[PDB]
Amino acid sequence: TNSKGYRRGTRDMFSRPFRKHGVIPLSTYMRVFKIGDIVDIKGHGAVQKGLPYKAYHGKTGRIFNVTQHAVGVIVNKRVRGKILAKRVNVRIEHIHHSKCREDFLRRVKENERLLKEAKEKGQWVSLKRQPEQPKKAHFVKKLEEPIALAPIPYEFIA
Amino acid sequence: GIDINHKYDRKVRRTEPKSQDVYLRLLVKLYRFLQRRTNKKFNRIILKRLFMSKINRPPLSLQRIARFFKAANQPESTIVVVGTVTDDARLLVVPKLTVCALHVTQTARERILKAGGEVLTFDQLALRSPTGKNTLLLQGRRTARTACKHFGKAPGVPHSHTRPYVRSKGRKFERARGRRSSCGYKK
Amino acid sequence: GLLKEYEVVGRKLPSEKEPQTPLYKMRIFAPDNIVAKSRFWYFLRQLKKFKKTTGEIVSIKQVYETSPVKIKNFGIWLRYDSRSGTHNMYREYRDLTVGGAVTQCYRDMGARHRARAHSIQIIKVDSIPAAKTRRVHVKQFHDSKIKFPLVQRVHHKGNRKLFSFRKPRTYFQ
Amino acid sequence: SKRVAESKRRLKKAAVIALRKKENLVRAEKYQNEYIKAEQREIKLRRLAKKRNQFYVPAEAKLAFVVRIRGINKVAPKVRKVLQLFRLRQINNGVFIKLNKATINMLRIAEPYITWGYPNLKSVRELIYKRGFVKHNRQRVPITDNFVIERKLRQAHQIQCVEDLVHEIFTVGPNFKYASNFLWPFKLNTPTGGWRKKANHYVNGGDFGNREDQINRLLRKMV
Amino acid sequence: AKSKNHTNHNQNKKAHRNGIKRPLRKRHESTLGMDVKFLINQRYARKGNLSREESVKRYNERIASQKGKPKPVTL
RNA sequence: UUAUUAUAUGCACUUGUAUGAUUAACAAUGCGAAAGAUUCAGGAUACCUUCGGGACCCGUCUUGAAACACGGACCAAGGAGU
RNA sequence: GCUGGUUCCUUCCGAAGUUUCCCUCAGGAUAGCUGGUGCAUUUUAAUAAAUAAUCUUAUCUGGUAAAGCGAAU
RNA sequence: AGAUCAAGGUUAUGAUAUAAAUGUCCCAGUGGGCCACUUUUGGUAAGCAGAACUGGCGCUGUGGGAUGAACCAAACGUAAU
RNA sequence: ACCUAUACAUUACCGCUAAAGUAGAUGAUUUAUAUUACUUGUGAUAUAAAUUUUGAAACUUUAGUGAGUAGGAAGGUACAAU
Repeated sequence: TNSKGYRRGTRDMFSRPFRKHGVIPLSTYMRVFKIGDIVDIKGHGAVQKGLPYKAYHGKTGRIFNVTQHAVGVIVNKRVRGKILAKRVNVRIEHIHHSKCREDFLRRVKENERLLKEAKEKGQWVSLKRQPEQPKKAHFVKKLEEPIALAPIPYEFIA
Repeated sequence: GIDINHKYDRKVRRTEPKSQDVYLRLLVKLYRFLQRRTNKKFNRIILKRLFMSKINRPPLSLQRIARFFKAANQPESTIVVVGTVTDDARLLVVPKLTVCALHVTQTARERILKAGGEVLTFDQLALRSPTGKNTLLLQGRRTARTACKHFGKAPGVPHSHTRPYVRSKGRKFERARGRRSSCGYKK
Repeated sequence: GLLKEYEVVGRKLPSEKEPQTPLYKMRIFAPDNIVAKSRFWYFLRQLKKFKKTTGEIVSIKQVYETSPVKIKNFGIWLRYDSRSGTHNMYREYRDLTVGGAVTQCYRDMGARHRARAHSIQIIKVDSIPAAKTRRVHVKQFHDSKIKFPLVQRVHHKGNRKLFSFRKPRTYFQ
Repeated sequence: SKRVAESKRRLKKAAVIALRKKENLVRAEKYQNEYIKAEQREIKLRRLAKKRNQFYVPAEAKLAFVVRIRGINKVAPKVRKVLQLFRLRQINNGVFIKLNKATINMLRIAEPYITWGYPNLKSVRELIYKRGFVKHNRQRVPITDNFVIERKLRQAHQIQCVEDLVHEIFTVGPNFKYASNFLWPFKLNTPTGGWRKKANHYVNGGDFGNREDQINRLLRKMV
Repeated sequence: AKSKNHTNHNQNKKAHRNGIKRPLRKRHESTLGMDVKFLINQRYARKGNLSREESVKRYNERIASQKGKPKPVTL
């Protein structure tokens, strides 16, 4: 008739994977984390010192205060319905690095550079993305084994 | 058929002065004409500010008439204030300045005139600077007042500081349980 | 409709690990152009991996059978779903046009077995000459000279007079 | 000293109106010869690729025409939102849509209230000539001449004539987004002869989803 | 009695009526609850920012007091 | 070079076409008619006559009232957010 | 904290039966929803090199459908 | 982590904008809900009981289902076509 | 084929909502004509006649648009007194 409290229904949020138990690999303490960086939260089930609660595992947000061995992240939590900006402290192994900026930061380089090679030829930029267009009009030869190749059913008898 | 236009398609504003004042309801009649035939944005913000209440036309002491003017480089820019210019005794020596205002307290009219500059109604402004060239259109703070000190209040957040509706200031008046960490809790 | 006939050809759009993917074709009876192009994929989602869009529809065309005033008797192979009962059949009709004897199938298969036409699949349609037609209601329409005096009209009821005057005495002999 | 001023205005407004008409003639002449070299090329490419026994696919279609077909009640808040953003809020409203992967997955979502298909030139013309209206600060101004496209769109695009609208829409140009959002959605009326089911797909019954050549023949009886 | 205690019908139609209200995007944000020095250090560097044009060049001449910095590339 | 198109029509003058939400030209019928008095159109005004169509009794509480729920036979005066 | 009533006409907008607490369960307070009244103003405000909400992209998370017992239990 | 200089092309998916942003009056009412697709628990079942989602009824007339609170169409200023 | 809604569409009208325009009238504007500067040509001057207020709390232009209990706001309306 309940949940309440603080770690309920975490038989699979903080379960370990198949055979990734054991000593946490030591790169997790070695990562550098800055202020304003973006970060994910997967609560690591083998470290009880300040897990995120279950309402923040899965959620990304911006660091804005780093300490000795934990980080104070800003995670958007939807309440009803006024989305709040939370201010969560978590440790390091309950955090990963985002990748969602990482593609864009290589798009900022190239749009700086696709205009840089076009700095000399002049024209023209064509910087912004497009979603998938229709392909074109082709024509395709068989050329290579003319048609039929002809699938026709016979699908029951069984 | 179409879903929708709901609401508020009725936009929200005030469109004539609620003062039935026969002097104010004539400066409006003028300044309609000085912003539909000279499309300045200076003259909108006089027609818009001839409309508002007396909250939203807050007083602006004689020192901020002067304290702003002496932010320099315009030594013949008349000071345009859609409201009241009261008097600051904490200013002692007042610079010679030219003032446009709806109302001027007489202890400020006796001082500006003595310096001596001008005091202008808003029809002498428009007959002098219709487009507002060389003017300084100011307004005192709309939340200067103390009705605004009480907006809005959860004790439980670390940021409220917002002033109950008590009857009286003292101990044994809302000072005990829920304010002190001994009695009850600290809010 | 009347179920025209098409020949609809597929592609598997050509992603770089394999260009030139191998171009299968079908023979489709549909009432219209664009529903022929969606029978094709329902009948591609059983034989090849290949869906849309992982594939294309390269040139289709509507075909216009060869001899529209010969009196060939078709024999169609068929697969259909019952209330409980996906079944093979094999049916035969006489028609001048091929898509006239697939639509002859549908309005008969749909009547005699209740067979709604989304649970019928055509798995062969060919002209079958004579002396291979089994199907007794075909091979009684074979023997020239066939005499058959079924004095037949619709005998339009009644005619341009509702309250007629003349009592229409059908036989007229 | 006024009558000197106005009759120089009045004779330079004449020379600019004269220098639009010829510049909107030979511009409609150039745009028309495109739509003859285009469709004759696709005849030329097929009568080529037959004799070389290749398969000539034609081009996949950009430019749909999307028309709300069915009903303003009982609709769910994610088909409620796509059909707002397609500007299709009434029954028998239609907008022009550029087709990519990113709106086709939106026509998939709003699929049971939409019939669509890819329009003829005659359909592009007859929709802006007979039914075609225009946004002048949220107002629905009709056409009545081609000053009313020359006003808002010649200075910041190069559309000035009515056939420049048709050219920027049949050949889905760089200013497509400006010249579909210029046109207020086409409040068509109810097709004479009718619909078929309105609420079974076009492949089954006949309405919603891609008709894909037969938006032309529907729009005949709708416009 | 027992008809309807604790339902969620009409609860996201309400929460999507005066709608779902993203927070903000504030240029500056509160440093309330940050590391408390850290912030006293940045409150000391904020006061000592004195050179806009004047001393900011000058200390390069002081780098040349060791003819530059050949040695300290290590630590 | 084969074609195609536009520009090179001012001065007068029309009962001319367009465009100012593009309806107006022709006829017929009949006289506001001195007071006196007809013609043509219209009038579910508030009813009676004739037909067609629709059409359950209000107020209330209620998830749901025409309800086999409660109040109300009818009428004038009074009568409840200061 | 319950029953009954609560007297003009048009015009505009238009709900809730949920949350937390209560000797609370036919009631309140409380937030959500509502109207009013403003105000500030944008090359998404008045003669955009920037916001905002369904798809796309990119990237995180999940242990239900299906699958499994010739993997653990 | 900041404070001022130097360089920067065409502003960096699509389609949308019936205006959006924000205070106050946290002002009125409400805090008995019922119905339905798909999901679902108790019960043997129930026009029963209890939840998740979306849409409706409540508040809503009109067209259709002879008939009907919720079904299917469709949402409603006075009229012609 | 065809019949059928208070839906769709084009039009008239009512409201709403959102924009936009108008106030030198000892001025503006016509039509002619006398004179004229003359620029060929078009303006400026004299004459004769003509049109040209609006509770600007008004008038004019344009577009979209209309469900509603509980409930709130605006504008009217009946009664009686100062």
